[PDB]
Amino acid sequence: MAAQGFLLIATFLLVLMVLARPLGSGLARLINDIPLPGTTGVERVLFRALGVSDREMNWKQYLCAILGLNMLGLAVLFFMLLGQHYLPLNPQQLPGLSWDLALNTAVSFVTNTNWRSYSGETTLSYFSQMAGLTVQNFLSAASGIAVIFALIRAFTRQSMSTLGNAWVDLLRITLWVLVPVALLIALFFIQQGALQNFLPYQAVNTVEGAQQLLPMGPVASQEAIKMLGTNGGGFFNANSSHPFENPTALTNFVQMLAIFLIPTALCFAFGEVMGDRRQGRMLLWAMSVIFVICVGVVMWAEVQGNPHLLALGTDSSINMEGKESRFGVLVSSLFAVVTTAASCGAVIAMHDSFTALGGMVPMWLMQIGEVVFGGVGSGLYGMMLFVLLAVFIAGLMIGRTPEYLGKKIDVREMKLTALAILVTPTLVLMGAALAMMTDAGRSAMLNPGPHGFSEVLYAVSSAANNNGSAFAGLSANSPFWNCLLAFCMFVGRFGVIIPVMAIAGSLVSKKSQAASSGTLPTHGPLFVGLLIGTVLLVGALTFIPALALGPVAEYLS
Amino acid sequence: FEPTLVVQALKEAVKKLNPQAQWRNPVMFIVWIGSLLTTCISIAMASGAMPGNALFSAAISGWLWITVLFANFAEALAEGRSKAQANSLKGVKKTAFARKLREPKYGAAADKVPADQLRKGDIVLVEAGDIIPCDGEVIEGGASVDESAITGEAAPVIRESGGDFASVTGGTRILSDWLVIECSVNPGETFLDRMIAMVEGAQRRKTPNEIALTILLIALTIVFLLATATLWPFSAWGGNAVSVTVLVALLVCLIPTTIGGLLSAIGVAGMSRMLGANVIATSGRAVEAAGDVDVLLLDKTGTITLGNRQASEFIPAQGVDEKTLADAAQLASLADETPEGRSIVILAKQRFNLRERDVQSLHATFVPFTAQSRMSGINIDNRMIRKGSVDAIRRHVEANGGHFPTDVDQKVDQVARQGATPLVVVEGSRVLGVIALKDIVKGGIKERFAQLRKMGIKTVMITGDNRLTAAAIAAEAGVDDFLAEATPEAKLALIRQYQAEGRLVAMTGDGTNDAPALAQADVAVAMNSGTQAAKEAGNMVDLDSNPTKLIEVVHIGKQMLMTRGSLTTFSIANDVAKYFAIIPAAFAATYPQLNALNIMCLHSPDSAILSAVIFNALIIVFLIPLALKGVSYKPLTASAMLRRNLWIYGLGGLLVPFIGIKVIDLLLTVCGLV
Amino acid sequence: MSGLRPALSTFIFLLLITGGVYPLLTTVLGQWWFPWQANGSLIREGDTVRGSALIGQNFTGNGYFHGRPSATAEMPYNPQASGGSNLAVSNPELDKLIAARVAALRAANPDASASVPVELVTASASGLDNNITPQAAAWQIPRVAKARNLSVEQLTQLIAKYSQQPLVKYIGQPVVNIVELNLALDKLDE
Amino acid sequence: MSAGVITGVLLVFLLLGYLVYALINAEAF
Ligand SMILES: CCCCCCCC/C=C/CCCCCCCC(=O)OC[C@H](COP(=O)(O)OCCN)OC(=O)CCCCCCCCCCCCCCC
Ligand code: BEF
Ligand SMILES: [K+]
Ligand SMILES: [K+]
Ligand SMILES: [Mg+2]
Repeated sequence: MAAQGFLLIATFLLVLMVLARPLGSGLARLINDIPLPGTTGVERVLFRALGVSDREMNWKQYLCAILGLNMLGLAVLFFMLLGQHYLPLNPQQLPGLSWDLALNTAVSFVTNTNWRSYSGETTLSYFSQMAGLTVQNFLSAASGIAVIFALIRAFTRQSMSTLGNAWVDLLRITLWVLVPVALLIALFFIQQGALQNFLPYQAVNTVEGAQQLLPMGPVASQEAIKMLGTNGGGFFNANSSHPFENPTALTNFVQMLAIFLIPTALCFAFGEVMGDRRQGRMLLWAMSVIFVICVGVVMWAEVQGNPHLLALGTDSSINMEGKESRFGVLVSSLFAVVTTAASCGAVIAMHDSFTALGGMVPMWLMQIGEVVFGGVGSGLYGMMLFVLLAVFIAGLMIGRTPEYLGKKIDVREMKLTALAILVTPTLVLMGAALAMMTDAGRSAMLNPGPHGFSEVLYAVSSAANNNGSAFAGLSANSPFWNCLLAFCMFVGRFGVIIPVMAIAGSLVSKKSQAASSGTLPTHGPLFVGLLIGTVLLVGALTFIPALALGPVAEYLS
Repeated sequence: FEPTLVVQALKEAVKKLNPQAQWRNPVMFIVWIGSLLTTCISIAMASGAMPGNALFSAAISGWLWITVLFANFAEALAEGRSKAQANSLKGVKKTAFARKLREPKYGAAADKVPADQLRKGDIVLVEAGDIIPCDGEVIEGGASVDESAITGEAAPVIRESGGDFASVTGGTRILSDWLVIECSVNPGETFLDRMIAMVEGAQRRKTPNEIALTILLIALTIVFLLATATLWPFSAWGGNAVSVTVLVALLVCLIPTTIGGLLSAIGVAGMSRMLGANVIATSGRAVEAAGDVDVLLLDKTGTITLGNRQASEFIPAQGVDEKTLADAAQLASLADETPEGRSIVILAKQRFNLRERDVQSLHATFVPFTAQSRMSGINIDNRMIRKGSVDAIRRHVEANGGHFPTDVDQKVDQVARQGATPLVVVEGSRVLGVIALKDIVKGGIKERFAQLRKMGIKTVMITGDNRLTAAAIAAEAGVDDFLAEATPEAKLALIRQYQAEGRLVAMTGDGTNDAPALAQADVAVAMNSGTQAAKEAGNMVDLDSNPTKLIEVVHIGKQMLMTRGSLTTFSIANDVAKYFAIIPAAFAATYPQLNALNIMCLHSPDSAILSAVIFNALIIVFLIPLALKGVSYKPLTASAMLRRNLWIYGLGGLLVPFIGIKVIDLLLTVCGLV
Repeated sequence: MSGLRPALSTFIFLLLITGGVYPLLTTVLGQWWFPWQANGSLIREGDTVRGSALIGQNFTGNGYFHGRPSATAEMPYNPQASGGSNLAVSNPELDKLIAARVAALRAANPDASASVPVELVTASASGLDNNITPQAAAWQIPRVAKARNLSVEQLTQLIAKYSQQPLVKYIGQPVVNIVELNLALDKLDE
Repeated sequence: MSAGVITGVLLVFLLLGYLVYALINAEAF
């Protein structure tokens, strides 16, 4: 069953490139402030009505606009969740959430994490889901795509001061990209079996004498947008394995595509906006080598599986303990790697029941910063931080001045890049240390041994990197855990966004110079290797002791 | 490095072990903290306050102390005497004195008191030789002040009372005869105090490579700090934990000490190469700064031109028998000792045959510069020859009665426009012509400045002399710009302007008016003929005393940039690999299973950590013999050079950790120390 | 410039557009085109609902095809508390469970092979898994045939009728829909 | 909470603050 694994990976990547190459042209038209084909009078009337008459923004104004939108959304979603026993569309008269749970949910959704420490079937009420969580899916996804628009504009604009309007970027992104694609995906899912209705919960009487109560929310719209904008916030408790969210295998394949769609499109668009396609294909090569190697390792680990099964009486030792029989073990492995690399967080299988290496690979992919087809918009500017770092280090080891895409990089950007690269690992290590030193923090673990520590580490790693997925054995619904993870999510997200805007504001004002002897081409196998080395070595030099006492300890046990 | 310099560096190292001075070096400060913690743990174990082995923590403290002490020592030599000192200016200010003059007129006494006792309104008295105490305005008498610390030109200028030339300064030595100064500034702010404050009080920046490498150091240190610190809660979860001494020792073992020592390895190797190329450098950063300079500021008098304005040509008047003019000039400027008089004598004697007449046994009488008639010369039997400027001779001739000609007026005009300092010779009357005194460029300079323009280095030529001369010399030499009549603060402001744009500046001067500017520039080459104030302010003396020594300095600087690059690759790879070779030995205590991760089969955590400290020390010590050896200085593309560095250095750096720690540990266990 | 007017207008307009119009449009189109999938895909035996064709129930009889374990909160196969048991591979309670499940399966099917399929012995990811591969559902045709008095040929053709291969071989597995399989197994014997 | 763990946490936080301050002022250091 290696031919099947190879064919699965090959078909995934092939269809992905085919679908994403055409969309990259559209995103390039958006980054060049050009209106899309048929939307230029609609756009005029809409902007005049909203009072967004075009007037550019420097980096301070752009950053403040994004942060203001996010804080307004946070306040609205918080208060909405607290008072959901007054709002309509509540068939089961559920009560309003707590203060700690509402705070964690608001912070998580607003920062594109979608960390779930509750159960959606018995907590939220068709209006928190509809007019809250999915509105934040659209808004957080567009905030992330806009920051990267500003950074590409900084790279391609010669001696300017303004990075373009932020409100127009948000409106264009949302209306012209995220809503139509999401509508088509949602209609497909509903065709395959997913739900879309506002009915009360259905009362079933089983073939035998038993009873059942089926939940009946509007699942498909939130499914579509969650996948498309790499949010990953499930409608139910079991995230994306519920038979009402992932009805068949075709929907699972289309979800795997949707996740990796806009990341890849943004890479093709970045290449097209500089006029040099090699620049973009270099990022796609670096990201793809890591993704393929990780997928192969996870697949091998799972197909080896649980050694005790074949001794207790079973017929094969494959690990089928936290996996749906609708998808294989190869598909669940591929999806585990896809979601953890893509900073999506939607889980098609229980990551806690994976083997030791199986569970180790997604965790490490989360911990290296999610710079392998990372989150929508977030992955690309994370990878650009690492590209600036690699360019600096290469300049250092040849003795000449650093230079990327013509513009010369100075030490103010190096200071900002270092701080940006060092914010997420500090939150991970510090938060896990505090969690493991307090009874409250380390009473949530379900499993004994080093796997408990692996659970705690994976949870704070997911929250600090805005991933969202978890081992789910961690009973992390308490004031301590809610507050800890809220702090981690908030600081990670925005303490990374801020240095990126600073770097963009510092680069937009330079002017692309001419070739010299300190200009090493940033394509070809040499720079791909240098960039992979940088990423993997930072990740290892930080998370090796933490991963030697968790996954490796249990594996070697 | 002769003996005295090594002992001075050793004392400066021990002195810099103070925490208030070690604080400015992150990596070495963390090693300092760790050394202190380990010595304290060892004392607490020896006394019986804690349980454990006290001689293993004592051995780790002792080796961390050696690492810190040698790091401070190497930094002492490389950058210990790199600052701009004002010891000569201060010595002139402190050993000064002057004579208060009761009854302000000349006919009074002279109370010799220090120069700090004077204040506004006092009436000082100075005579030939003494150094003018402080500022003021002459009231009685006139003399020739030697204002070569201010302007630069070593030609005496006449200072007298009444007119405009009456303001004197403190420090310039009087030469001709008496004058009664009256101070004009409280002892606080004279000119000498101003420039002593300009010299010390001007800081040199750090190059961009230094800042980049420092940011990388701090990033790696934060990474390793987080890892090894948070190791304790994670390991204490699973039952037994990681010891405390093991924790601090692991921390001070992992951090990049090789990268910290690289700046001093390149410093010392650069200074050695410079000395090899006949330049005495005192700062190691100066060599890499020379490696990437963009401007070159140049003095005129002393640096480009010989600096004493020898004689060039004779220019007689109408039918005055030029041979007679040359004979008169020769016999007149005979007794003189200043280079200009001897130069007139040499020119006349080698341009005509007059050997017979030169002798100092004859009865003639030499009239020296009186500063009251402003003309020297000689009186021979029934003869009277006088050499002097145009206006002094005009007065003398007019007083006698002889009508001054008109040809000399235009002639001296023309000589002045040429860019010289005209004189006049007179045998009692009937002025015998002009003798231009133009200053001669040193040598083959036009070629070298063309090379400097090709390398991509702009060439300004600052000056303290009039524009006519700065223009003529800038033309003949072949520089780009020039700034005539620039006091020291002007030169310093120009340097700050040029180096505020980001680019580096490389001033090359020799005088005492260059010390401000030389103290602020990045590459400050001071001519070996320059004053002691110049040689102390700069950061490399040029024993050839040639302006165009920068063309070899920038070569050695480019080569030290290639070396610094390859050694940076080696350092980074050595650190990243030592992390992997060391850290597997911090898990043997928590889970026995993780023994499988001990790939080198090191004996135990204690032995591994002791091997790591020993290896850290030996690598910093051996880094300097690596820089001295150098690399192949070929011109390579960016990519080709990066790939070559990776192959040879980055991979040698990868293998040195593992083999080095393993052999060190093998020696420990074989010797029995464990 | 977090200008209050463009900020509050942008947020309110996007709120309405992505909160009301998009859900409502998707609901109207779904209910118009695909009204059976969008309303749950329920099975109706008159006026009573026998369950979705996607959710799967806790069959425990001896003439029924059984699925995988569930490990949902209150009772097995509870749609209100979905979520699988997150027991790791190194947790000894997982082995404690698997040994007992294998013993019970060998006791209930004493006429088939002694190597229990892995699907039947280990819980699913949602605890609501309605599917088991044809081989795992063909391992228990002896028991169901004896209980029902059918033949192995009738029962294997029945299982064949309810299998559902994926589009291409390597994106999923061929699976059986147990709820409808058992409803039809009832309707067969009137 | 204890004496050893509290002292260690204080020291680690002081070192992290010092390193981040030295990384922002890289010229002086
Ligand atoms: C054991 C423990 C493991 C610890 C690891 C630490 C190792 C550090 C340095 C050692 C590297 C040894 C490299 C030896 C390999 C020789 C390189 C070579 O020859 O390049 C071969 C070809 C060229 O292709 P081309 O056609 O010739 O060029 C056509 C132009 N486009 O591609 C390549 O793979 C280039 C591969 C280069 C990879 C370099 C990765 C190191 C990056 C350093 C990052 C450190 C930063 C610190 C993090 C904060
Ligand atoms: F010595 Be220069 F002329 F100032
Ligand atoms: K996410
Ligand atoms: K989730
Ligand atoms: Mg001079």
